[PDB]
Amino acid sequence: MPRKGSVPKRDVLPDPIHNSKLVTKLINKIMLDGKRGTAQRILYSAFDLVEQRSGRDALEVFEEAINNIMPVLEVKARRVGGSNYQVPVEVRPERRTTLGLRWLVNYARLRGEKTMEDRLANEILDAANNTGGAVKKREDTHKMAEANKAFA
Amino acid sequence: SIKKGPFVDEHLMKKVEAQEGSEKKQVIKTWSRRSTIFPNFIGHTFAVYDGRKHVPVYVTEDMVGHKLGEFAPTRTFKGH
Amino acid sequence: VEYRGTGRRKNSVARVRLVPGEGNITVNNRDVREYLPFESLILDLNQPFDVTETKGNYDVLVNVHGGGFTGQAQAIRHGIARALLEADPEYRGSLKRAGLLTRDPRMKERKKPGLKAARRSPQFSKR
Amino acid sequence: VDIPREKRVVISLTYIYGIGTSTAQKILEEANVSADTRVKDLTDDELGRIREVVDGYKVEGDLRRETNLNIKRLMEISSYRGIRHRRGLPVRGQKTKNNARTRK
Amino acid sequence: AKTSMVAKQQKKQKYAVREYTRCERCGRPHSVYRKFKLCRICFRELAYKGQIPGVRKASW
Amino acid sequence: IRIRLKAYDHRVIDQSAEKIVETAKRSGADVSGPIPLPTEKSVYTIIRAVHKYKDSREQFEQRTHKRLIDIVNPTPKTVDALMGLNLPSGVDIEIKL
Amino acid sequence: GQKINPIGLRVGIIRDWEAKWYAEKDFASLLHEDLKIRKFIDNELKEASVSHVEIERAANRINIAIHTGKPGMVIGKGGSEIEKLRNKLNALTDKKVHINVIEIKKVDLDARLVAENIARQLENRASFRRVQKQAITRAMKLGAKGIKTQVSGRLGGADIARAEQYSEGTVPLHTLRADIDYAHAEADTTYGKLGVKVWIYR
RNA sequence: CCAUCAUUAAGUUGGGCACUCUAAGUUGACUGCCGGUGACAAACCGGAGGAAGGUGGGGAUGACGUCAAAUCAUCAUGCCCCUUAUGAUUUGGGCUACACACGUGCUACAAUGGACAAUACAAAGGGCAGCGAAACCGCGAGGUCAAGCAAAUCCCAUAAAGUUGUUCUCAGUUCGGAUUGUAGUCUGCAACUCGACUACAUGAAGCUGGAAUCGCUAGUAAUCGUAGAUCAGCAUGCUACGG
Repeated sequence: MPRKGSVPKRDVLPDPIHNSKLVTKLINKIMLDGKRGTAQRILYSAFDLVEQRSGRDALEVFEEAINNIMPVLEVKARRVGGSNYQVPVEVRPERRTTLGLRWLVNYARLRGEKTMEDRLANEILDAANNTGGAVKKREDTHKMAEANKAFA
Repeated sequence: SIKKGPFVDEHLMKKVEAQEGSEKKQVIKTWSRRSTIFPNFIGHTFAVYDGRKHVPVYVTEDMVGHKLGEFAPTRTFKGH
Repeated sequence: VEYRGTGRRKNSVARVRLVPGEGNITVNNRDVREYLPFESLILDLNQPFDVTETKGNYDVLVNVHGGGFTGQAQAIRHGIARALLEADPEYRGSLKRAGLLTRDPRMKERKKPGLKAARRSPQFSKR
Repeated sequence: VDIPREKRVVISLTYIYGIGTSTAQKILEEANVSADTRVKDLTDDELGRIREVVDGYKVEGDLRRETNLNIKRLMEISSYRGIRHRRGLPVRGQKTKNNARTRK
Repeated sequence: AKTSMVAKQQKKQKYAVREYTRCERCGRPHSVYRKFKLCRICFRELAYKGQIPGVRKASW
Repeated sequence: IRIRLKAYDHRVIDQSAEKIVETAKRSGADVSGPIPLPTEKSVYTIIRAVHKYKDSREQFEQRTHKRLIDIVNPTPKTVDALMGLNLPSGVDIEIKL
Repeated sequence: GQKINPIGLRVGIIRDWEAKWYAEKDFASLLHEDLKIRKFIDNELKEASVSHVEIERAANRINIAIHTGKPGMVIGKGGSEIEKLRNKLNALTDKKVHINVIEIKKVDLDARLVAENIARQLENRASFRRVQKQAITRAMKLGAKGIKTQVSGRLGGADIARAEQYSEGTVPLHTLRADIDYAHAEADTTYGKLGVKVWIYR
């Protein structure tokens, strides 16, 4: 479910090591039941591979990715019914796609095993300078609705 | 639902010295599957009891190492 | 405190025997790095714990009780919480809002069957 | 007799028809199928030592070796309470219905 | 059909795996707690007859 | 263990667990008696069927705890702290010693 | 009408518990000795119309605790019925010497067991308004807490009860520690059930 | 139930260390209450006393009304018929069915971990020969019979898992664990019917299972379960509540 509607959602909290919640929501993808016994180690064998393969830490070269994931500016429209009616729109952190955590670039875990131990280290570093790769964090949430001109 | 008491009949085992040494009857008021099976149950007859009547099912010489409990066919399953 | 000072959270009692001096890992005097290889639940409570510098002011010496294994620990922080008003009043500015001053944030919110929280409908029959 | 080399051997007998709860319980758990064998894992005397586990009746698809067909005579009792594998889709009076559904 | 087939365990009965150890004054033959020999809800009904003390809620 | 002379909640066990402090000081002994403990409860295991209709639940409370107090140090002439008659007939005063 | 049957209303202040029972051994037979004896006095007290339930077993020196304060039925004359039960109810309880009784003060004010006092006001179905049901109009306005009245006992074969209302008014109507109970009895509808649901308000 | 009393066995015993943990009831609680944009049309927020926060928060009962909806195969029965059985009764059978359309409680393909033991702990709730600890009887079952005092404790229990560290390289691999002689092992003439031990001679699938189905936001699931009442010899079900 109208008469009623829909209102914003929840989010996450940083960590005392780097003061970053970008690592936190990624652990919350895997935060087993409070028993993060080596889900901690799986996170620290996923998130470190952008700070390691790319020399700079979570705030400079990882910022090339984590300036662009859950939003300040995303694609969205208003109450216009069943038409196209598309324009670019500024947004808040309520419903989320282009500054901190959301959709495409960064499937850490999508290579040729059925593992979590080493698979997260496999497909991780593709969000070095925000260049695609595989579906976890951003890329494809920027290029939606700018097509038809003549026979539109 | 217990595994106690390897039980030959204990009242009809008194008669099984004459019904397994000899053969047991074919269609009589019997059950023909509880009393355990062993390779000394060879060449005898017995009557399995569903309720229609005690239909003969034999107790042959290959009867050594199997067990019982559809001692009357509870389903006659066919159904669908 | 040499009495039943308020060290108690998430199924924990504490006889916080406040011996002046060492504030260390006095949860049965062990470590948590690969014993809790999760390694996430101990040092995160630094805003209440470490701010007053009760690492060379007072011990906790907690007497522990309650909570299945994934439930009990982290209660030495509340053992030193009511100590902090008598161990080190160095960071009493933030404990009125949240810290060692009043109470504990999270604890055993006893199992409410048929709901989890706040408008959910997770992947049961619904979403 | 024909256990696999070049890798671990504890996948030799775990999932073979005829032998069950001695495959991974008596031929690998009680007996020895090697669990850390490389391409060179003493395949000069160890290979011939572990071939006495292949010498009983009808083993693992090797139907003249170890295991299977002593229940052959037992097959003819006109009986129910061993059908769980003696007759190994268990149709021993239990369900193959909507939800009784895990194994076979 | 009136009174005394329920009286099996009232008299000495052979097999109480059926468990006619029940409550008092209603319909339950088989599969509940143990006290007054034939019912289900009487473990609270008759228990509120001075056997055992009372019961509260206060206001969620 | 868990006081109950036959009074259970603290509009009546504010009499029972409050007279534990006093009735424990009745007659011959030098006891170490009153020990206010945690509580105990009792659930009415019932549903409402004979064949089918069952399954309802709501908000309980319950208490009845008959005591064990550690009154085991008697003095048979100096009436101090054991053996005063404390309502044993109507009140089911089951104070284990 | 899709209603469940209540017993306890607001228990925690107003509703209380009269559990004083000590017959600890033989929960199969000694429990029977004090519960099955409750299946006995439904007939003899001659339309008792009684107050409430106050049961008590005095440390297994059981003197039977059911008052039914209409005098004469349980009194006799200076220990006739009570002393007679001293020898008779030795089969009920252990001794049962000099069974007790109280005086009933406007028994229609008692919330729970008034249901007999009104089941014996219309079950006759013959001059069932004045000769018997005078007391619905006598026991009206002594200021009881639970203000709810209905009657359903064999009026044409009725399978439901009755109510009366008018309309106005203002109040802060929320109160959380009242006292009231149920009522349900054994009239014969002969085709489709109705055990009479019967209360009044004082 | 030591923090130091000493005669720390901590006989937690002499007293009473034992103020505390111990075992902590009462009543602290109640935005009882200030500043407000609160404009008063107020309390809650900001605060701030409270052990608890704004009811501190929950665990049985639900109107005016009863669809009489499973149950005359429960009892008090309206009613009959059966009155040498439709009562039945026994045990001879099974009633736990056996393609089932559906279903659910308990499952592996893990590497936070497959086996091993521990890290240790238990709330629970039980007892009248108790648990079976303790030796015991075990990778498999787990008796043996007293143990403990009728149990503040005692036994349960090494509970266990989580974790230590791997075993393996995330396969279909000690994955993982049914089947027939099993012992009839715990066991009563009568289990093999009408359990399983993981154990030996006995594979049951499976690639994260498809879209769907359908439970879980805090000692609960996950981690796994420990006691109790049915079990006249049958639990995974159920209830009490745990590291």
